[PDB]
Formats: sequence, C-alpha cells, structure tokens
Amino acid sequence: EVQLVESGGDLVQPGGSLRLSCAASGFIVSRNYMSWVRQAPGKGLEWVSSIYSGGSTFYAGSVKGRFTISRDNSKNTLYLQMNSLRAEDTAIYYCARDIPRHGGDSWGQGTLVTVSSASTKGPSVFPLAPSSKSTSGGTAALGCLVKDYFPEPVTVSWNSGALTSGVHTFPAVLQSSGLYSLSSVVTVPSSSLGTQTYICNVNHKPSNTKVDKKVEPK
Amino acid sequence: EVQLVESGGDLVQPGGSLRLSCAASGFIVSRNYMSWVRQAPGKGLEWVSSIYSGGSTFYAGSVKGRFTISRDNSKNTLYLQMNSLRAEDTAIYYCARDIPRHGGDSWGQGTLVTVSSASTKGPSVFPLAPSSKSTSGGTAALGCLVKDYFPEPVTVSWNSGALTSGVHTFPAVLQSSGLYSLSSVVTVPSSSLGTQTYICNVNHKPSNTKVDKKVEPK
Amino acid sequence: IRMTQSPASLSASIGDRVTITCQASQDINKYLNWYQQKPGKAPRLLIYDASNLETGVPSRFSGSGSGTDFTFTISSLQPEDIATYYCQQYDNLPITFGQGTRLEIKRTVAAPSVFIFPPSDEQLKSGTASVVCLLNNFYPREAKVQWKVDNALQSGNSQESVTEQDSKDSTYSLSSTLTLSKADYEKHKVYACEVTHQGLSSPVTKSFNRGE
Amino acid sequence: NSNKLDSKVGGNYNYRYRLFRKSNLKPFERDISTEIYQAGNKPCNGVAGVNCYFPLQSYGFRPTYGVGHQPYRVVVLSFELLHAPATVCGPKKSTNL
Repeated sequence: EVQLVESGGDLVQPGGSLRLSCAASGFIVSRNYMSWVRQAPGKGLEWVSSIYSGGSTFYAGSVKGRFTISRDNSKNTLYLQMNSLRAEDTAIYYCARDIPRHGGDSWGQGTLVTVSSASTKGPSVFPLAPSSKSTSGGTAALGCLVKDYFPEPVTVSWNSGALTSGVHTFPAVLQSSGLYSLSSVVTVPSSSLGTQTYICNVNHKPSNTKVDKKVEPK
Repeated sequence: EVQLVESGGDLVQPGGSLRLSCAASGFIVSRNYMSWVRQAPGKGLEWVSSIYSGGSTFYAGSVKGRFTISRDNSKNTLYLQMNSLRAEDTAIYYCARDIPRHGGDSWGQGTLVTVSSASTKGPSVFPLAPSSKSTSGGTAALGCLVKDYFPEPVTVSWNSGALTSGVHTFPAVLQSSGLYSLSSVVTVPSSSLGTQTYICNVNHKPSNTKVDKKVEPK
Repeated sequence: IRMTQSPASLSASIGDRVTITCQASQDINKYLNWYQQKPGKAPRLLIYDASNLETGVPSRFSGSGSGTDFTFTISSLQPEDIATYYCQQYDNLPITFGQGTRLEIKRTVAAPSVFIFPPSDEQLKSGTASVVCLLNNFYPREAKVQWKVDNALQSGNSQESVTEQDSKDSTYSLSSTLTLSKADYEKHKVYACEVTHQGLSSPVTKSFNRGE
Repeated sequence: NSNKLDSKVGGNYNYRYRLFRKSNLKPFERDISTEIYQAGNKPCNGVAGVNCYFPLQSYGFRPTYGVGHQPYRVVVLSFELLHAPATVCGPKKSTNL
C-alpha cells in the first residue's frame, strides 16, 4: 500500500502562509521522484512543483518565489510551504509520487485549500421530517438538511455510517450570501420508520463542529 | 462636476501601512495643485501633505518620513501611501484640489481611518417593536436599535431608502467595552402600521455585514 | 505544451467502443500518461508512456501514439467506467495536463419519483423559510423546471443542483431550493413545484396543507 | 546533430543515461556502475521487481523522431593552467626573411 494522508491546510487571509504535509507507505520520500499537482474546482489539473531524488527543485511560472518545496528524510512528510498566497490559489492539492519511466504512481486523496477573506460560520441544521402524504404501500424518503455552512468540506452520515443504501448527497451550491448549502436524502422501507431510529450527522472539520440531529416521522 | 470618491483605508494594527486613493472628474491630477487635509474627530482640520503641478512634495512636521504622497497620471487617483502608522493617526482624510489663487475647490467626501489594536466584531441588532401604550389618536414612533458594532461607519436605512421623513439617527457614543452603539427612530402615522411593512437595514462596510430586520407593531 | 483533447461530451450505451484523442503542440515522443479520475476519488494511472497499460487494470484500455497526436481507446464499456480521463506529458519541464473528457452512460428513460418537504416550525418562527421539491430517478439532467409566482413567470430566484451520474443504476437526483423571509412567508400560502419529464404522462401536481 | 551515424531504425540501445542516483554529481566526477535502485526497504536481491529498477536507461534513438530526440555529440573543451611551465601553446605564423 502506498496510501497518502497529505492532509494539511484549510484557510487563511490573503497574504498568509500555509504549510502542507504529505505522507508515505512503502517508500522513502527522499529516494523517489515526487511532485505536487493542483486541481482548481472544475478546471484541468495544473502542475505546481516537483522534487527529484537528489534535491533538485522545479517550480511553475505562477508560483515563482511564493511557493517553496522541501523534502523531509526523518518522517517522509514531503513538505510544501505555501507563502505569499492570494485570492485565486483556491484549489485541491494532491501529493504525488511519480516513478519517472518504469511506471507506478501514488496520487493521495489530496487536501482542499480555499484561502479567502470571509470568516468561518457554523452550519444551520434543519429537520426534514417526512410528511404524512408519503405512499402507504410504497417506499418513503426522509433526509437531513444542512444550510449556511462555511467552508468546505461537509460530510453527512446516517446511523453512524451503518446505512449506505439510497444515500444521495447533493453537491454544494453557492448561495447569494456566500454560504454553502447541501441536502441529503435516503430511501428506506416504511416498516423501519417506527422501529429504527434515524439520525443525521453533519461534520465540519475546520471548526470541529459536531452536530447530531435525530429525525422521526411525524 | 468635480466629485471625488477618495475612498480607501479602514483599519490596521499600529505599525501597519495603508494606501489611500483619490479620484477625479473634470481635471487631470498631475496638472493642478492638490493636497491632503486631516480632520481628527472633534478637532480642527490639520494639513498633512501637498503636491504641486511639477512634482514638488511638501509634508507636515508630524508626518516627516512616515507619510509619502505620490501622483498617478494614468488614472488620476492621487495616491497617499501611509506608512509607519501609530495609535494617534485616527482621523478623517479628505482629498482636496486647490487651485492656488484664482479660487475653485473640490473637497471630496473623505474617508475614515481608525487604526487601532482591537479586533472587528459584528453589530448586535435588536428589535424596538413599538409598545401598545402609543397614542391612539396621535402619531406613534418605532425604530431599530444597533448595539456593539466596530468599527465606524454604520448606516441605517428604512424601506430601502424610500423613507426619509422623521428619521433620527443618534451619533455613536463610546461604551465602556470599546464597542459603539446607536439608536435610529422614525415617526410615521399609525394608519400605515398594519398595512406598510417597516424594515431596518444596518450596514457595516468594513466587515461586509448585511443584516436586515423586519419590524412589526405588537 | 498546448495539450488538446477533442471529445468532451461523448455518450455511449452499455458495452460500446469509444475513443479519446489527446493532441500536443511538439514532439513529446512517447512520454504521455493517461489518467482516470472518478468523482471525488483520486486519479488513477492507466497507460504510462502512451503504450503500456499498468498491471492490475482491467484489460480493455489501450493507447498508442507517437510525436504529436495520441489516441486512447476503451474496449468494453462496463457500467462502472464513469470518470474523467486526463493526458499528461512528464518530460518537458512545464508539465501541462489536458482538459478531461467526462464520460457518461446512456440508457432508456425512467419514471421519476417526486417528493417535497415543508418548512419546519422553528425556522418559520426564526424569520425565514425553506421550500424544497425533490426529483429522483429521471433521464436526463436536462429537464423543464419552472416556478409560478402569482400566476406570473418567475426567474432569478431559483437554484438547482444535479447529483453526479450513478455508477450502477444510472439515475439522477434533483433538488430546488427556495428561501423567503417571515414577512413574505406569513402573507403567501400557495406554493407549487411542477416538472414535466420526457416520458409522456400526466403532469405531476403537488399539494400540501398547513394544518397537517 | 550526429543524426546519421548514431541513429538505428530499431534504435541504438548502446547509448544510455542514469535515471536515478542518490546525490547530485560533484563537478567533473565520473561514475560507472550497475546497482539496483529501490524505493522500499527490501534489499530486493538485484531483481527487476516492485521498488527494484535498472538505473541506466537507453535513449532509444531512432531516425523517425524529431529534432528533440536525435543524437547530439558534445565536446567540452577545458583549459587547465597550473604553476608548472605551460607546454600547450598556440600556429604563430611569421614573416619572410
């Protein structure tokens, strides 16, 4: 397994300095070619920086002198020190090991950087309790609504992850107020409505907001 | 029209560097004498800097080497680069064109600089709903209260600016907590209470706080 | 390099033969990798060097090229093949990727199930309302959705979000978000959400009562 | 551009370069070896396998290739001057007697 938890960064004011960290399973960071791609939301991936097996550093034109790369022998942890940031650097950053010609790869799940000026505000959790007009002989649906959260990401879990069938999490859309929203719904048989208790769990990693809302048909 | 939107600056820590910008309607900045006055709150206007028609710069004693002036031919925008600031520079800054002897003038509305150490905190909006003890045959009054806002300025509008009659905005007063407060009240006939909906709009430009509160008699 | 991918909306039914073409502006010889990025999950490396598929991949993806123009092929379109594929050249220092070719799957239509949720009492008493009408299991993402305000055409006040295509059932989910303030909510009591699907049937009429 | 002499249509696999080395070469260093380069901790016992690679790789020179991939012979002349008397001077042409 070459699995990477390259997880660092969440967001700063314009002109700040963030510090990413990557990580490493089968190999040592200082022996293999590694690089850092950059995927803007809804745009083609762009190449920021790259390290070699002997310390050579290469950068991209837009990050000449604001970005730095650095390799850590002690704990793997390929480090990328973001400095002199701005309001258009918002993108998902993926750690990447590239063996140059013989072919294998690791692209780790990658981390989100949304660097902006606004402030962090907690989500507003609202109950979708199912209405009485649901089909008696059919299958009813009920879900949990989360409104006005910032920033990304937000994960919605049902029954502490025990229920994956019929889960439909709609992608976040930008409202006029600058705060994000999403709707999560599930489809479950009506026979378990009065005998299984359904609870929605909204997660906000940046502010460590842990809100659990229990939902019951009315 | 010589109308100036010399609007730049809101506030920084002590030892920061702000950048003002002025602007220009009938004339070109680099051809006419211009200067920058400084009005401390409740004090006589004091003269900071002045530019000539050929680039000569003159400063005041208190701003020798902390302040700079600079003229921009490309977009008018007489620039004044405030550097090496401190905790007694808080004053309203007005852009000013002075034709020297033949007599005309532009003093633009001017911008507020309150440079301090405290942090920005949003206003607390509270409902003044009118009491039932208002005169039945007379004229009743109701208004919108804004508490604990920072920094200046804050504007209160009623019916999105459609209502100017009877508007009384009290000047801000410093509380013991370092946060400002104001009270806005209006006088309207009681016949429109149940048929016209009154809403107060508190405005905080520095933090872009847009809070709208709908007020109804109880 | 000005990497150029020519197909961006290409839609084939189950088990078909499609082809992706990545084109460059110089001779990159054979150093162009083909990636596969599923929604959310991190990209995978499918064909390194433009002529070598990595071991462990299923054996349908083949690519061949040299010099400027390169091509990518798909031999069997399994339903679990929905992703976005990228072409990368890794030996010219200004490493530039390609635009992506979002691939999707095509099948027959399906009858959608429509649910709508009413606002909660707490939000209504806290000065704001939220009305959401939900559409699930429909074909396609493009559909006619409208709102009626006082029997007048309404625009500029609605928003819709479409879930990504499902990998195994190929169904869509849609949600519309409407927001109003307490003053406007307390004065207006009829709201309807009506959508017409491609399948010829009776238009869906949704009604709800305040008391229940 | 030594295109004609060093280009084999099959490729001339006899020209090669070192893809990976732990450290950058010191100036004018010469280094010749076949030793496996790993990514994992396993010694790997010198086999072609995961985290095991042959460091030299060929240039694959072939005629139908562009200008970028074509043999280019390089001759780096240097001038060494030491405290010993100089022995490599320059034709020094003259005049008739």
